[PDB]
Amino acid sequence: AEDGPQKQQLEMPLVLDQDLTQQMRLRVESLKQRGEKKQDGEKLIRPAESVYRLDFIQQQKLQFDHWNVVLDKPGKVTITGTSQNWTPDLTNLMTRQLLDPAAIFWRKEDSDAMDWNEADALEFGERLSDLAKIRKVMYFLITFGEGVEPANLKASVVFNQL
Ligand SMILES: [Zn+2]
Ligand SMILES: [Zn+2]
Ligand SMILES: [Zn+2]
Ligand SMILES: [Zn+2]
Ligand SMILES: [Zn+2]
Ligand SMILES: [Zn+2]
Repeated sequence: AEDGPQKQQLEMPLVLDQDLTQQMRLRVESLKQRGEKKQDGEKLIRPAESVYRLDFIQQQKLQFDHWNVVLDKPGKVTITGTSQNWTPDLTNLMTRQLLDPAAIFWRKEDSDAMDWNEADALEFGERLSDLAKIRKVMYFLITFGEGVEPANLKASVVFNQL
C-alpha cells in the first residue's frame, strides 16, 4: 500500500448546530434565572463553546485520513467530541460524555500555517471511524479561544473509502 492521491476519500464537514447550541444556552440561564442548581456531573455549555454536528454520509468502510481545520485569524480552538450515546433532546450532556483527547488547533500572528497537537488529534481521529458505526450523526463542542469565532472556522474530516 503506497499512500497517495489516487485513493478515494470522503470529506464530511462539522456544521454549526445553532438550535442545539441555543438549547444549551437557555439551560444555563434558566438555572440562574431560577437560582436553581445543575445536575450531578452535568456539562453546562460555556459562552466560548458552540455545538457542532458531523453527519456520516457513510458508516461502514471508513478510515480516518486527516483533519481539515482552518482558522482565518490568529487564535486557538478546541474540538471535543461527545458520546455517540448522548441524546441531546432527551438528556442533558454529562461531563462523562465528553471524549478525550480533544483535538486542539491554532494559528499565530506570523504564520498562515496551522499547528496542532498531532498525537491527541490522531488518537481522536482514529476513533471516529468506529464511532460512525454507533449512529449516523455525531456532535462536538468547539471551544473558541480569545480572538476567534465560528465565522473564522472551517472544520471537516477526511476518511478513506475501503
Ligand atoms: Zn440540530
Ligand atoms: Zn449534587
Ligand atoms: Zn492524507
Ligand atoms: Zn494518507
Ligand atoms: Zn490519551
Ligand atoms: Zn494529550
